[PDB]
Amino acid sequence: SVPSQKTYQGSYGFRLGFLHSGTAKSVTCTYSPALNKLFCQLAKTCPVQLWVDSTPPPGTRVRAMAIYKQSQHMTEVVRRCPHHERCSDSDGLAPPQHLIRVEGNLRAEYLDDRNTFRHSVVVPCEPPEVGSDCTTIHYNYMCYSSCMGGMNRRPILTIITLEDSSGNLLGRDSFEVRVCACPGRDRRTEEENLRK
Ligand SMILES: CCCSc1cc(C(=O)O)c(O)c(I)c1-n1cccc1
Ligand SMILES: [Zn+2]
Repeated sequence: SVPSQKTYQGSYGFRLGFLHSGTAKSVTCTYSPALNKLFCQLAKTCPVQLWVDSTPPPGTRVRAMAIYKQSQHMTEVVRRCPHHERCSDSDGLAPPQHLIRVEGNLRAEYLDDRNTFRHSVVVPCEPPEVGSDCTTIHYNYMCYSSCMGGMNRRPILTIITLEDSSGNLLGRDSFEVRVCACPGRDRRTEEENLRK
């Protein structure tokens, strides 16, 4: 099967937000609204904002999962490549096979789905800190888009779901991801291609 990617704000008005990091050669993570695409370096912090119109109940959680964007690959589980799954870069919580990690949250849970074999990482929802209007999760992507035997140059989407305590769907958003050495240059190139 294939997870849904349909945007769904739901009862709480759930949606993502991204910082405006620019496209300088030194940028490590940058988001293109025109492409709905995040460009990031390997294993670097990717801040993703969560926004709601109203407060969800205690026990609500936020899950992240990657799928291949192209239909002919969408049934294949997105996983780390044969090199990176063996490079012993564990943080003590993420299984070495998982592409997406959450940084700096000891309550993150990593799921290997018993039926679909897909990987995901889920955290409890926490309200914004005093003085802030949104909550930020820091993700890391642990393989390059180009990794042979893994993503192998195939584009991926990240699907972010807001879920109740049973795992039922409350909201959904998504974005394409390219993990690459020079995200600023690649964002500029792809935005230019889109304009042309
Ligand atoms: C379940 C505990 C509360 S979760 C929550 C509350 C508020 C709020 O304003 O009260 C908010 O703005 C956000 I963004 C979140 N939130 C955190 C992750 C996803 C949504
Ligand atoms: Zn890899």
